[PDB]
Amino acid sequence: XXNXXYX
Amino acid sequence: XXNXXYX
Ligand SMILES: *[C@H]1C[C@](C)(N)C(O)(O)[C@H](C)O1
Ligand SMILES: *[C@H]1C[C@](C)(N)C(O)(O)[C@H](C)O1
Ligand code: NA
Repeated sequence: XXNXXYX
Repeated sequence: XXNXXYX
């Protein structure tokens, strides 16, 4: 990944 | 805020 969130 | 990211 490498992105974040939170979903 | 409250959500995340990262942009
Ligand atoms: C990350 C933060 C959030 C968007 N507030 C959440 O709690 O709904 C999610 C489950 O985790
Ligand atoms: C959060 C993580 C990321 C999406 N990889 C980024 O480094 O581009 C952003 C600036 O911070
Ligand atoms: Na904030």
